[PDB]
Amino acid sequence: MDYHEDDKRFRREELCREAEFLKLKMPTKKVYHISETRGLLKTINSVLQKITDPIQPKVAEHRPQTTKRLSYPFSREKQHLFDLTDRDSFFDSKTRSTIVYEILKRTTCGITSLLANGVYSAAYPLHDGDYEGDNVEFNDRKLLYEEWASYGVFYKYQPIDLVRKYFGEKVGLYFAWLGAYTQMLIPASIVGVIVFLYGCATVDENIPSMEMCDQRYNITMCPLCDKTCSYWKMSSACATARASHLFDNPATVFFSVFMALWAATFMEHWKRKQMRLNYRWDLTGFEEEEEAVKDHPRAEYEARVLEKSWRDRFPAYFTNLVSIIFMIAVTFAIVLGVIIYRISTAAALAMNPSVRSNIRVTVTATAVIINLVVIILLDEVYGCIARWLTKIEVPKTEKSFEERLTFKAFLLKFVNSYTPIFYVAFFKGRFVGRPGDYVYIFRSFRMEECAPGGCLMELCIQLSIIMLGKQLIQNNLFEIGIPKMKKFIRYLKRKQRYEVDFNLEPFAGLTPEYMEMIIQFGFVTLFVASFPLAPLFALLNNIIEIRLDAKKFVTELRRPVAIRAKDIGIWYNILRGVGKLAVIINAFVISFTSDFIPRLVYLYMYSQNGTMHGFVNHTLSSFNVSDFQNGTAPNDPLDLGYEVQICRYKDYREPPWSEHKYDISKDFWAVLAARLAFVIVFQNLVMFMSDFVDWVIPDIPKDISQQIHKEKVLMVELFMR
Amino acid sequence: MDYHEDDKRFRREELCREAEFLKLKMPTKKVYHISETRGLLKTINSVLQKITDPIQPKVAEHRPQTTKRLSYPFSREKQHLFDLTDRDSFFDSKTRSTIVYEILKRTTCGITSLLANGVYSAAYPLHDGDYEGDNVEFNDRKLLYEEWASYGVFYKYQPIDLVRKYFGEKVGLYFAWLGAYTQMLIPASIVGVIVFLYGCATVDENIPSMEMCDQRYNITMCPLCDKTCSYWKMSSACATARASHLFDNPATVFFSVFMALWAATFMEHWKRKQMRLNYRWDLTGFEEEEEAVKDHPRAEYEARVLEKSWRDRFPAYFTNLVSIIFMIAVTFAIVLGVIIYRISTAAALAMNPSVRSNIRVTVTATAVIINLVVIILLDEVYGCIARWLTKIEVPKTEKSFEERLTFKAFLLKFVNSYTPIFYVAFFKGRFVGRPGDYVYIFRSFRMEECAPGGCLMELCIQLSIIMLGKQLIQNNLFEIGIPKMKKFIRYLKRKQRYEVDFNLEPFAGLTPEYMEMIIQFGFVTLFVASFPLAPLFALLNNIIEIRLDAKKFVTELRRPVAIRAKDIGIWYNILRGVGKLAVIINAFVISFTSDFIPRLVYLYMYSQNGTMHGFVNHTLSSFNVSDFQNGTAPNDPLDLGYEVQICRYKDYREPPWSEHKYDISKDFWAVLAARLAFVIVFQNLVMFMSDFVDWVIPDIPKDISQQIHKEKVLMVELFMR
Ligand SMILES: N#Cc1c(C(F)(F)F)cc(O)n2c1nc1ccccc12
Ligand SMILES: N#Cc1c(C(F)(F)F)cc(O)n2c1nc1ccccc12
Ligand SMILES: [Ca+2]
Ligand SMILES: [Ca+2]
Ligand SMILES: [Ca+2]
Ligand SMILES: [Ca+2]
Ligand SMILES: [Ca+2]
Ligand SMILES: [Ca+2]
Repeated sequence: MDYHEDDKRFRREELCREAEFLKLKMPTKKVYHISETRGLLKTINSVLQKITDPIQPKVAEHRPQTTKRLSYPFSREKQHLFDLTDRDSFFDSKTRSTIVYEILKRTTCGITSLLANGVYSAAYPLHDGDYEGDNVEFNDRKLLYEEWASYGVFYKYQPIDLVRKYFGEKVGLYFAWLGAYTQMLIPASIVGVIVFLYGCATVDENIPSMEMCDQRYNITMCPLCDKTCSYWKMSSACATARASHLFDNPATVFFSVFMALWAATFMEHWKRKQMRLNYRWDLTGFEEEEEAVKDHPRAEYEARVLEKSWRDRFPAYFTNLVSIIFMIAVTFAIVLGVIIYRISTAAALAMNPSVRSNIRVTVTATAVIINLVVIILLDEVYGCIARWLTKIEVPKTEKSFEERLTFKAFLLKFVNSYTPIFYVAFFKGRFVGRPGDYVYIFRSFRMEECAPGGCLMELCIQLSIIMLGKQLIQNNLFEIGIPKMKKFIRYLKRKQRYEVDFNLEPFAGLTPEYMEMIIQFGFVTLFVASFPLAPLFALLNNIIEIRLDAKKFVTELRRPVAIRAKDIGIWYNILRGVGKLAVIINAFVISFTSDFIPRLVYLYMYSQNGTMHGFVNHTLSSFNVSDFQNGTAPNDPLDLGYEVQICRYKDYREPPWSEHKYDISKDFWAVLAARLAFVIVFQNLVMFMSDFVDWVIPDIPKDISQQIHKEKVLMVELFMR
Repeated sequence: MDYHEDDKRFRREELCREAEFLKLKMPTKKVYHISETRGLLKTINSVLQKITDPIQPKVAEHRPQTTKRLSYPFSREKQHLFDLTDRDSFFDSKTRSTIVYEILKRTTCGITSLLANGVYSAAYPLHDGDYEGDNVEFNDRKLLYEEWASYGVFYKYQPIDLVRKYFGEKVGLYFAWLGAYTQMLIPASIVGVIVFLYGCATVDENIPSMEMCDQRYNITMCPLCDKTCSYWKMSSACATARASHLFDNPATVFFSVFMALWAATFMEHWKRKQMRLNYRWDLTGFEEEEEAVKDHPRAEYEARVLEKSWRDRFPAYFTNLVSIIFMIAVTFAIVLGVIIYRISTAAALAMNPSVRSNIRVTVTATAVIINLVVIILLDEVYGCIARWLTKIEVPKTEKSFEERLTFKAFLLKFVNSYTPIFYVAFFKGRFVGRPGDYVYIFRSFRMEECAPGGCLMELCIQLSIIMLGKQLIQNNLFEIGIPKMKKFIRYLKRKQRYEVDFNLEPFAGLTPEYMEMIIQFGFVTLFVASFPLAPLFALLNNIIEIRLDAKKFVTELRRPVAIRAKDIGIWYNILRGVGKLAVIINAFVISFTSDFIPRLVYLYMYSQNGTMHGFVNHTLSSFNVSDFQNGTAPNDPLDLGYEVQICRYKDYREPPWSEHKYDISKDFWAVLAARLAFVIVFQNLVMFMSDFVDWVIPDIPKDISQQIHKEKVLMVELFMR
């Protein structure tokens, strides 16, 4: 109701008696530090905490606690450790909670140790009040709800200063990074939409697509499966080629280069914005060299080692390596099983009406749904096992534990999210053989063939499904519904502020949010040469996500402790690494799965006339149907208006009427050399461009540096006077 | 003789009267700062300078001047700004000279401005005394001469602390970097010698070299020139192939990878050593943001702009770009002229005894000598023009001027030093055509053909000549003789210390020394896949160079002002960039000029038997001598024991008895694809390995950080007590 209580100790109301004694001595050991009050609740009982005014300077002066001073050159209050202040209430409640948390966790007895032991089942600060109500006291929580956490203010700049003041520099840094990411995604989305519009405009005049779509010509392709399917006409995939043209053209290559430059520019812009926010909030980077607080399990391990009698973690490290390798192998095996799923389901379904008319979408849709559900469960399981792996290695400090767990979880999430996309982009229909000599996995299954029109369309469909159904629909819906579902379950199985805050969901951390954003960034950067509009989908998802996260923080979760951070941490390194890998991934996508290199090679060496006419005939090689290997020919030749004597396919192999029939032709080697040369040139040039963009743009803006120098001069002048 | 004089103003003894007045007011404006004495010399007159004891704390306290304090935990005197001291003589004479230089250059009137105007023709501090003599006072100069500057102490560690104390942190940092470079080059030299020994041992069992050396077989090669030369037997270049085998093999590829890793490790080791030296000497990185001293020409330009009425340097920038492009074009044109030199000289010489028996060495030796002399003169001219280019742009501060001049000079020196080597390695005999269709430069000259045995041997010979005759013999001899020559010229056209120091050569700077070392590093790293023993030659040159530079500093040059530096500066960035480019250069050398890829391709696709037999026949293509283009056949067919009907050559072209005779074969495209794939794989893997080496090794050693933390704790404890 009405008080100034600064923290909330919560314990299970009642060996049971032995555990009760532990919580009777900790408050006694902090009686002279913090004055508490006991609340005899009705359900589980709860304990209040209060910090007195004199204790504030004693603990606020233990470490440098900058506070805004009186002088304000250029309307900027000076931040000084301890110069002069008054009114005995200038501390923000977040700062009071942070000081109280320092007092609790610095005790010898530690709040973390007893929380782990289970004597205390909860501990949190309180919100300033209710975010919604009738004529409420006009707290900062309601201000954030109305001004920042509403879905109707999705277009306006977020009050980042108020967010940092209420929740701390950590959540504030996360939201500032999210806003900068969305703002940078805006122009990239515009350019991608322009590229897509250019492709749509040019699709009608595309010579290869027109040649593929010509129904006057009769081009018969070999079957994509042994006996389930038969010969198909090249014109049957006219829509696929026209759709594909919108995703591979010179505009797409230009957009890939533009997105590499955009990633570099976004990195530089985030560096500058982070420096600006540090100058605005706090620039005291001096901290203990991991000597502030030590991990209690680490302390117990050290005590055990000393009682018995670094580098003793080797069995843990080997276990971590083995577990990670096993996880990656399991993910690859699940991908292989999904591959085997599509082959068996397609063959069985065709043997059965409407089922044989929708074999493509029915097999692909069910496979996609199965993969998405399986990898959701895999993400949960791998997060838990990464928790365990980081626990067993026993990091010395909490910061190292968070660092290593974040690295492991990001690696596992990267593998699970990008394995099927990498497979479809590179290795889907590449390792098969000629129609007379196929390759079978487990000598029972023909592995995989690209859909009529190439595997680029499949990659585009997969990317669209992943970034719309999963990242935009399923993920956000799960985020909204999981806290509500758990609250409803808890309910199934006036009021004081501490009680209502206790009913709120505990804060989990910024790791899942950063993980989602980094995965989306990887989607935007790694796969953009073959798929424009990825920045547009990311922009829409981020527009929803800013308000979703703000609402979750304001209304659902408990108030975090609001510890200090000046950097996003390992996430910047992860972003830089993903951006660096995006250059190689984009180069390989353009060279091997884009079909752009073969068109250039044909135009500049085999065109003769100098145009693109005859490219489809050039890329298609003839095969004699009589050379099928006794059980691979179509079970029922359709015989639409003829009998197939020679079926066409695209492998760059010499014709049956040659001495070296079905062997790799010179055109294959020339096109492969062109692909490799383009990969080399693209990678080197894009890396040089990114390095140039990094080098030209200064890390710290000159204005911030000059303002810092002027502030230091003024502060030293005041100090000596 | 005997005094404590701390600086030496020197002026031309006598508008002349107007200039004399300028030097009469500067000492008056510093009478209260520095007490001078006038020396009425006999030749040109000279002025002494002295700084009093009270002025030392006034100027030493203007900026943080750390001095070793009394406390010494772990035998380490504490470095503090101003805590307590005594004896009134604890300042080193180098520190006294630095303080005096600060006093002189901070005056408004500035010593730099009047030195530029010409009123003062010289200004320097004095050496502690004579480095050699009979029962001399045992100064630090003689200690450095005996202990560090002698050629007989080439094997011992240099007294880097004494060098830094006498000459300052700048020369000390240069010499520490040189010593670390030599120490790192030692193991690399050992591994390279081992690789060379492996090649020498294996050369007898090399199947391709044995096949080339077989005199039983009769393989006739097409002439390498139109009419000057005739058909030659493949066995005539047996020595060339055997010598080449020592420079291209799996050991050479392993050594290229090892040298990439070694460059990364050397960068990390230098970073750690630099941090250690900073901790030992000075860690006060706080300095003015280019606000300490402004360039006098920049001030004059700003005053002119303000009187008339950033980004006004655009005509200067355009001039700089045009001049740099013109310089690079001139260097490339000189390379082209050297190319045209060899063609014309070879043809003319053969038309003439002994001349026709030594056409190869005579043409190549004279061409190499001409190129070396021309590029020496080019280096001098380009250094002067880079001086002018940096002057015209008017850098705001001296540090920016030095930075930009160093960048321009390094770029020009890189171009001049590496243009011929790059040409010989990549573009020498690559752009010629088939024997029936050659390509002529200016339609008068057949451009260039690789010597019998490949262009790898020519590259190895060029590298050996460059790193032995030029970098080791010519460069060191010129360094030793130029100061002696100038001193002898000055002489042709008891004594006080200032006079003898005046006779000494003025200090030029560390830029030429760093430039030589960086060029040698580029030689060691960029071209090492095709040439082992490069680290060995670099190690020998550095062993000579350490003592040569020490002797030059101790005995020849005047004592530098000994300004402070904590980093080598732009040279670290240049080294990192050269190392990064070395990966790509090594990959291209291995793939295109090493002949390693074709051997693998033949062994794994065309070998059949699985061995290397028949590789030489595979790489050689037949040509019908009747297809010469009417003036390209040999003028005099030698007819040793037969008449040539078909001459062989290596171009991967189909034989005359085929329908597509002389066209590019499938083997050419396959080998090109293999080369490009190897380039991609090598570049990516080596970049990842270098990044891993950088990431694993911490930049600052933990010992230095913990010692700094302990020192800070002790200092704060003493400060509060
Ligand atoms: N989404 C999606 C997928 C699509 C398509 F985009 F067209 F719908 C096609 C496809 O072959 N695969 C997809 N996911 C896969 C996972 C493992 C193996 C193959 C996989
Ligand atoms: N040194 C050296 C050179 C050698 C060799 F090593 F064999 F001696 C061979 C060679 O063709 N060239 C050399 N320098 C060149 C500069 C420009 C053009 C060609 C050049
Ligand atoms: Ca989401
Ligand atoms: Ca989220
Ligand atoms: Ca930068
Ligand atoms: Ca030298
Ligand atoms: Ca030198
Ligand atoms: Ca490092």
